[PDB]
Amino acid sequence: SPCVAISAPGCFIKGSNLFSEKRAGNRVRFFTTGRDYFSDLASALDSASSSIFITGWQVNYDVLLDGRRSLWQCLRQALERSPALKVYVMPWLSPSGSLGTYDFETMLAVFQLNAGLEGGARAFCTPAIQQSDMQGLGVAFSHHQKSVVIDNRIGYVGGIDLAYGRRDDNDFSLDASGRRGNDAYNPGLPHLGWMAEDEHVSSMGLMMATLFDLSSSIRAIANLIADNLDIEPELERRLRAWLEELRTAALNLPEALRIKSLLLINQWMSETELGQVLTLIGSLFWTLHRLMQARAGGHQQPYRYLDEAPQPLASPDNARLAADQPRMPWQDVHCRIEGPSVYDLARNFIDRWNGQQAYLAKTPALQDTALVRSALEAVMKWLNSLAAAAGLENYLDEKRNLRLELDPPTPCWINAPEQLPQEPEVRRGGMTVQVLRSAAARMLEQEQAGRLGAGVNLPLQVGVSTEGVQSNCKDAMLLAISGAQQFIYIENQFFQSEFGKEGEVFKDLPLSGPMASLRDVGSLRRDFVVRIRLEEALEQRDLWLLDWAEVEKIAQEPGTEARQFLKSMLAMWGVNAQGWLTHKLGEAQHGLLNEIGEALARRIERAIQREHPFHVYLVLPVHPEGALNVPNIMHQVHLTQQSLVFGEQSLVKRIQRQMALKALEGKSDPAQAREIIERKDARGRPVYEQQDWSRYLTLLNLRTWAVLGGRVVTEQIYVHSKLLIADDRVAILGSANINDRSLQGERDSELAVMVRDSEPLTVRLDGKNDAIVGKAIHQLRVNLWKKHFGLSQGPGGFVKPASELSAYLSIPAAQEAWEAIQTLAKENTRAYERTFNFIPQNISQTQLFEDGFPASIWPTWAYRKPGELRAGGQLMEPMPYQEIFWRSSNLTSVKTFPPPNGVSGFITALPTSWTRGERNDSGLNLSILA
Repeated sequence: SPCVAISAPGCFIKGSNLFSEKRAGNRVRFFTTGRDYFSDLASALDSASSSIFITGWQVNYDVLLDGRRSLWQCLRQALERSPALKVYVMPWLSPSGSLGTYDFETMLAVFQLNAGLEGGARAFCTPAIQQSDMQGLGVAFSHHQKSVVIDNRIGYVGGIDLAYGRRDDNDFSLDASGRRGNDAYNPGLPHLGWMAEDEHVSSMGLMMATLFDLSSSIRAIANLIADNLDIEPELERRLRAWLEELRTAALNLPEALRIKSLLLINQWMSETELGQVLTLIGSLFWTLHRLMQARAGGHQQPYRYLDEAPQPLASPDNARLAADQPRMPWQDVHCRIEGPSVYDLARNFIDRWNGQQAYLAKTPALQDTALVRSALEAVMKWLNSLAAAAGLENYLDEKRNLRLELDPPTPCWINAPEQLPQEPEVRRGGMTVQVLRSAAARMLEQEQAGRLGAGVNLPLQVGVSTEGVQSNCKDAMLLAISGAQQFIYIENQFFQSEFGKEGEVFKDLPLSGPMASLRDVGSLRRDFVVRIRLEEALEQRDLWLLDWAEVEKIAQEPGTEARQFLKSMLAMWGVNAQGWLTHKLGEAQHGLLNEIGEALARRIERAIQREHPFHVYLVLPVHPEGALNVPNIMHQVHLTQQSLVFGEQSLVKRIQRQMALKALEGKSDPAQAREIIERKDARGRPVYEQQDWSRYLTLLNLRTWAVLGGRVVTEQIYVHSKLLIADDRVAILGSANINDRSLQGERDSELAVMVRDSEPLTVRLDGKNDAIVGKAIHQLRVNLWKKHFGLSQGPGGFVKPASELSAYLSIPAAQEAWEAIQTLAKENTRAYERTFNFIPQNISQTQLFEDGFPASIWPTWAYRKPGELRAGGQLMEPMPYQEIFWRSSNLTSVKTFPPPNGVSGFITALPTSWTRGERNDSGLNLSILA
């Protein structure tokens, strides 16, 4: 019975900003591997006969779905099979190609789906502009939903984008050598191998096959700005004199020349509309979009390297992981839904699509159209010059006499009855599903305008809202947390949640040693810094104010220190400058806003008060995907550790204070009790820190290791899931991270489902007392635990199965279960740390403080002076984000590592002391990181 019935109060969310109401009668299939979701999707695309809707934060056309065909090939085969079928692809329109989503390339690939299709175009791609309420900071926000709907009858939703690196299985293999192109995925490592140019498609190759029917960089960028220059009259004159100076420069440019080049180039890419399009590679973009869509659609056949000879997309520099370099394994959860709630998934896609169409199709003012037209001629001047240089001049000549292409961005509505879903009849039984959104007030307004423009008003349930911010994902998590009776299991990419005041940062250390090395001018060599007047140029936020005469003399100064200084100085400038920009774009919040951490602690506090058992499992990534020496990554780690342990009102401290206060219950009245528990102990720590919070909370990371190319290697298993289970009775699955960006509702858009199974299963969650739970929810958690314990892998692993834990799979609320899980995780971590000093961990192994010195954000870092921590420091041994970790240099040789001994399962302990004392503040606007 517990929450089984559809009238049961407190089981699904209600209130004033619902995207949907719960519906019974669904069939849900859960995917616990990306391989299984992609394989299931390929099969469903092979059945599609009417419509295919795809939206995602990242959509990569060349990703293999079924081991043989790309997403693109599966879409093309469906269009050829079903003459009435239409395809719509809505990837997030990222503001920079540097985010690695490749939406621009996928867009061109989608255009090619129409090449040679009998009849008109039936494949459409509209990349989706963020519709947040964050005003000037909107550029930092995204559409983060991951959803696919086929024939308005099969709906997919969860955390898995159709993207590089997402496909993976129960082996979490580190070998990347069989992955194709960018699907060999590890953003934290330098990529020291080569993608052969004749086996990979370049973006330019793809553009060239879009425009025509084919069936150092400083001097390079300079000669490009030259041809399109003949712009604010001041920048023109600097660019006038700049070009003349290059024409007489030496093969090796003077340093002052080489830096004012990158200042002038950076001004061009950011200020003029032409360079603004290349950084995306304005309504210039949409006019280009229409032109390219129309050209590709007239071609006789799709580009050969999409279909006849499918090759992966290359990376921008054709670098890839070398044979000895590990991929980063991908942990994620997704599902497939059939039944009434597919209607709500279809409604999300259709209303979003039509809202984007209404937005982009608005007519500009004549003076704006005149600027877009002018920039388009140049953009088409640039693209046509590359084509000439690529030996495609004959294709250029054949188009000389055609009509000037400038058709207006026109709305492509989804409004034919065949593409629209039918309002479902009420059902009973099966799975009850409620579709949840995070969506900004601005988003809902554009959706209303798309309903008006397309003439589409899909019937809504009563009490569904079409106005105001939707924060359904946060509200459903809060409901599940407060309603939980025995335990909660959470997998999430993030734990960033309101934690009170920042805590534990060492006095006399305004910035951590590592962060100061990236941000703080006082960490550079002072004699070079004072000579070029760097400090003062930073104070006035203008790099032109350096003493360029001293810049060139240091540039010639022989040895190591002088060549290095200018490099680090310029990198520091960029970090500082990004900090200044993000604070100018919009107001910064103070601290984190979402209350997930408080709500988990509040539920544990109730257990403490009642003297009842309760437990929360949190499974999180070791650290955000990417390299640990990137400031925004370092800052997210900082906020994670504050949210979990170091903040004054962190999850662990909220729990410990409540345990301490209960120990004093009756003995003392309040107010005084709150002061007695703060009294500092022998080592200077508040006495409530003696409370064993591990009775209530287990924190886990995932890790594996292998011998790759004759070398011992390790990598985090990236927990990308966004999954919450309570009591094996409800699952919340979707795209919403535990951070402000996902949960507040007015920032990134998100999509999720709350699922309950009406099919009962009798279990003993705590090992003793019978409980009726949801059969498929229970099975989902059991499958995830089998996977993380190493019980689902095939033969030939380096990590053994943790078969000692199979006894606990069905009793997650038993104290014996979490105690066994904690013990094995701690033992795995000890085995890893015996050989790897560079992984996140509690105690520094290189600094050589009763337990020792806490390990730094860069674990091989040591501070020069324990007394004056602001004296700086250095990496004592390489970090994996460095090339010398992987490849010998003239003075260093590649260090090796003994294999870990005794690791069973992939679970490891989250290091609750990692970075204690360090303020890893990137200087970026906290609202962008929150």
